[PDB]
Amino acid sequence: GEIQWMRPSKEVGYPIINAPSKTKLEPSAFHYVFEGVKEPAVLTKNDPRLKTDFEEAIFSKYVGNKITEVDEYMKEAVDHYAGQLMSLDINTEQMCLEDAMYGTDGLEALDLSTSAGYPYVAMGKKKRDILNKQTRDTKEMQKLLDTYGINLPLVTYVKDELRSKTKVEQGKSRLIEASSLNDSVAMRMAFGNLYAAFHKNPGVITGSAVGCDPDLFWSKIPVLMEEKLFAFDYTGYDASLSPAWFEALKMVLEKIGFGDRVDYIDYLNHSHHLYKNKTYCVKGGMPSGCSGTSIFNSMINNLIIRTLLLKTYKGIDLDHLKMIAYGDDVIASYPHEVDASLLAQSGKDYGLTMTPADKSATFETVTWENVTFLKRFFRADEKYPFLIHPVMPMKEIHESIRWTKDPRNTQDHVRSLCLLAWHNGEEEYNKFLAKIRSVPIGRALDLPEYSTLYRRWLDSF
RNA sequence: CCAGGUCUCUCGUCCGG
RNA sequence: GCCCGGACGAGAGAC
Ligand SMILES: [Mg+2]
Ligand SMILES: [Mg+2]
Ligand SMILES: [Zn+2]
Repeated sequence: GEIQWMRPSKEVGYPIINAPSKTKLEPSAFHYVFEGVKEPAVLTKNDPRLKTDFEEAIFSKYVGNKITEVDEYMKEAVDHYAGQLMSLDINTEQMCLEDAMYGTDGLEALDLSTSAGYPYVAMGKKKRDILNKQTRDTKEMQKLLDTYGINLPLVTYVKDELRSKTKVEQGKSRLIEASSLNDSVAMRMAFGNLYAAFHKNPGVITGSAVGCDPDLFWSKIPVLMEEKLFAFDYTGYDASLSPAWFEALKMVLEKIGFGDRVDYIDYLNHSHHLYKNKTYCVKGGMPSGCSGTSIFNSMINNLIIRTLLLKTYKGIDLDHLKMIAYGDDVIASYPHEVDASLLAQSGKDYGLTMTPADKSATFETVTWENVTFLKRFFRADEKYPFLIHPVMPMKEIHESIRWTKDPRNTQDHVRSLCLLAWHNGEEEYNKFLAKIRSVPIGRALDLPEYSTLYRRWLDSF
């Protein structure tokens, strides 16, 4: 994905849009109790901890476009993935304006607590003003759509989130693209019934984990995979995608019944953004923040992966591929072992930078013991070996607990980390409750007992 | 006084059948 | 006791 230009937006009659200049993350009651190497992310160029040109670091990810042409391997990939989806019987009609705004089975309402994007952002206009959950009124949304139409530009923001040291020093903050409310509504009428089907069908048919619950889904996964695993992450996913893959997606969409709205994918593939004072244009790259981000990412991942198998392993039977993706994050399997270092190598050709799922340096043989998906390991219970624990490392839970965006949230936050930690077992969960209680405010919280969590888990089956 | 997207899951608070 | 739904908030995870 590549940047086509940049100019003060004044010079094209777009407003200047300046976001906050401070992190909302303050150190936690438990800041010294537990340890961590993570600090809040760079939000502005004038950030002391910076050891590089910020704005060159944030846009650094647009590494350009390798391919533009759907080659023969991508086509068979497209052919195979789409045939898979065909079995889901995905209703291919537009979704009515009411359900696109307000939600329906498989599709949540629009988040009323996030902004309406351009132009509303610059008019001091909010989704709340426009949307009414109680009435489900589409009248005013229709007016605005009539008035401002679609394909509006996306307002760029740096995510306020925790970040490692190298990433605070190399100014590697993550960038989100504020989709316009008009385009979310438009995107969801076109595609609501597709999003819905994906949400309802986590697993190896969709090749997507969107809609899953790790506490319950970890027990499904090993039974769904083939005998040997391989797994991946990608460096800069959204921004590493060339238009070739977007065409491939368009072709998939056409094949399953969405031919008429495949043009929405071009607005994704060639997009315009507003960032502080500038205004820029990108070709290729996923505008992370647009409706469908997760679905389209995960769908493309399924294409990418089929492609490389076809190109690296002649006579590979894709009907024995079993893979689950969450955006770039993927765990995959095949009846016989495959070499992720080779697949990755071929990957390099289509513009992809592929890694082990943990962003380790070198690929290892992937086993039910080392594999990770969404950061969690897999660990059979000791009493019931068919039930599998999603095991998130305490290291991650330690990082989280050390900060707060608001201290009035400590009960919920810390309680929520308990529902992740106890999968590390009683001995480690109980040591956790120790440290939390090693200070006054901890002893204020209502934390659940290992046995309560264990009984809920088992009962939940 | 507020600025920061698209989502999934879970927890919590409150209100319903 | 067991469901089912609603509104708000929070954490985690993907981008
Ligand atoms: Mg990535
Ligand atoms: Mg990932
Ligand atoms: Zn242009």
